[PDB]
Amino acid sequence: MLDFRVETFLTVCRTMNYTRAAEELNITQPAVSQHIAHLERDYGVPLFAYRNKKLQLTDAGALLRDALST
Amino acid sequence: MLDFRVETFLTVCRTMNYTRAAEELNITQPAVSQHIAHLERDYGVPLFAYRNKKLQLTDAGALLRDALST
Ligand SMILES: [Cl-]
Ligand SMILES: [Cl-]
Repeated sequence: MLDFRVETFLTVCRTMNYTRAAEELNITQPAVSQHIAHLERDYGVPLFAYRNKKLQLTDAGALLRDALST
Repeated sequence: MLDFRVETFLTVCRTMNYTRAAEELNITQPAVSQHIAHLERDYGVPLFAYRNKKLQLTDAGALLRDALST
């Protein structure tokens, strides 16, 4: 998995806010979402989801988060 | 995630055979399966599955594999 997709995932994982991650990364939100979308399409699992209008880290998102810090 | 659970996951991921992983790790198969089972219960996603009598690495298993090598 590519360094920059990983960096975007971790930023969104940390901010829990895509537009905020984009500002931090100095890229556009759609760019942030395309990085995430590529990982989700490549691995076939969602990493984030909205539930009742609030961003959530999925079970696979949490596994990715912890694996990256090992 | 604990060093030894990670090591067991990678061994099974590599051998694609639990009894073989156990022999390699010098622990019993049920021990191997308990390590894996703990990760799967903790993260809520399966890492392996049998499909038509053959061991498979799941989508989450592949994500874990690649994340651990980053
Ligand atoms: Cl958001
Ligand atoms: Cl097996």
